[PDB]
Amino acid sequence: FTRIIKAAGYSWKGLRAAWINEAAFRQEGVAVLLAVVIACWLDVDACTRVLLISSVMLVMIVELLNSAIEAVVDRIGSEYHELSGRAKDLGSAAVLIAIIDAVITWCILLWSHF
Amino acid sequence: YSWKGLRAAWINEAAFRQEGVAVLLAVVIACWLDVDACTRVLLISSVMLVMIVELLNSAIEAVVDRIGSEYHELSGRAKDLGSAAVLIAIIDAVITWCILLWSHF
Amino acid sequence: TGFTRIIKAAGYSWKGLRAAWINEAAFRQEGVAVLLAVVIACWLDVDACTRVLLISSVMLVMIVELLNSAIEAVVDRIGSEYHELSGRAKDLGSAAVLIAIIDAVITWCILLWSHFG
Ligand SMILES: CCCCCCCC/C=C\CCCCCCCC(=O)OC[C@H](O)CO
Ligand SMILES: CCCCCCCC/C=C\CCCCCCCC(=O)OC[C@H](O)CO
Ligand SMILES: CCCCCCCC/C=C\CCCCCCCC(=O)OC[C@H](O)CO
Ligand SMILES: CCCCCCCC/C=C\CCCCCCCC(=O)OC[C@H](O)CO
Ligand SMILES: CCCCCCCC/C=C\CCCCCCCC(=O)OC[C@H](O)CO
Ligand SMILES: CCCCCCCC/C=C\CCCCCCCC(=O)OC[C@H](O)CO
Ligand code: NA
Repeated sequence: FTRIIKAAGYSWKGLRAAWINEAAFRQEGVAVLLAVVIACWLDVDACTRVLLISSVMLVMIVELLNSAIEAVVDRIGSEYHELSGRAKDLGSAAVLIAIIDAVITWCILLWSHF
Repeated sequence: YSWKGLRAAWINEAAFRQEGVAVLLAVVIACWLDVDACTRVLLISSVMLVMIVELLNSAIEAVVDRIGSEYHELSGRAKDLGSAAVLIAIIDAVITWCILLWSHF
Repeated sequence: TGFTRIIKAAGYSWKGLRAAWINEAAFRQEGVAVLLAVVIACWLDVDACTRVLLISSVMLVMIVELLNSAIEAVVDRIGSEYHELSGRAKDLGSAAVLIAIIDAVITWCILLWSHFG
């Protein structure tokens, strides 16, 4: 059980860090709470309820990997002094597809539901 | 940041072009089928996930490259692991389509 | 396009999985929890929309942990060149893996508790 607390600390440290620093993460964190509430207050099925919640949760997972990747690029920024931003672009592409995915999910599921 | 990356993947990555095609295909096929929403959503978003992961694998490979590639076993490990992540995504999407359709028939 | 290449990429990927399993212990443990979970998903009498969600939620945990593992491998590569690491990137990666797990836990709960009365 010793490693699990070390890891969860890391995870929490990572999360607390994203929240202070990334404005978009604060927005997505907000989106998860609503997604939860809206999904729970609406009379829908579980398969719908999971997907309304899970699609949005995926946005967060991806903004979190993107933020990790951006953090690496920046460590190199300080030493190389090279501007190539190819990685940060690709990470942002990933986050966009994640968001689109959630939008589609929500449209399709709510459009069915209503 | 966002749009610049996708045009980059399409021009440079063949697999991304292949998955990007699969994404609209999946969408068309998903809408063409008479299924419920949970079904339709899962058909699309599974293929979409493959694309999302492929993009992250692509970012990572790009960072590996920005550092001089030289020779190192932590560079290759990264590209390989990232390469594996895309595979589980593809495997996942493949299973998904099976389960939904074997059922559908 | 060049389709001969698909086996080459598939090599790399397999190399990557073997890599994760040998080196990352957390990959082994979650993989155990995940493989167990997947198997249970196949034996449960649920609908297809339910079954897919049970499997894929858990599979994402694997997919996310694998990207974290790629990420950390890059941090380790920088570690050789530079001296001080913030740990900030590796932390975010650990966060991503957690949110993945929580999602799978939430999925499974919501789907089982709902579906089972
Ligand atoms: C129906 C059942 C619903 C179950 C519930 C679903 C929960 C969603 C999962 C994760 C949320 C992650 C939130 C991330 C918060 C990061 C920490 C943070 O913001 O810290 C504040 C900071 O310390 C100020 O100084
Ligand atoms: C009354 C009609 C029925 C209710 C209809 C919805 C009403 C509230 C809208 C959205 C909730 C949040 C989920 C929206 C899905 C996409 C979320 C997303 O991807 O967010 C990206 C992120 O916030 C970028 O910073
Ligand atoms: C119940 C039903 C069970 C169904 C079981 C299905 C098993 C076979 C699955 C997929 C085929 C193999 C696809 C191999 C693709 C490898 C290419 C790859 O991973 O490319 C990533 C690359 O690194 C670029 O970023
Ligand atoms: C349409 C419904 C499909 C549902 C089932 C599939 C779901 C995954 C989606 C696309 C796989 C795309 C595969 C592209 C080729 C393998 C991946 C790759 O990276 O290949 C590199 C190679 O060099 C390239 O030729
Ligand atoms: C009605 C109540 C139902 C309750 C249902 C609860 C269980 C949910 C199942 C799987 C989630 C986790 C699957 C993905 C793997 C996570 C990895 C993990 O948990 O690792 C622990 C670690 O290995 C320890 O040493
Ligand atoms: C029916 C399914 C069969 C299998 C049953 C398995 C049950 C596991 C459930 C919950 C564990 C949740 C534990 C979450 C611990 C924190 C994870 C974390 O922080 O992971 C980050 C780390 O860096 C990663 O490498
Ligand atoms: Na690649």
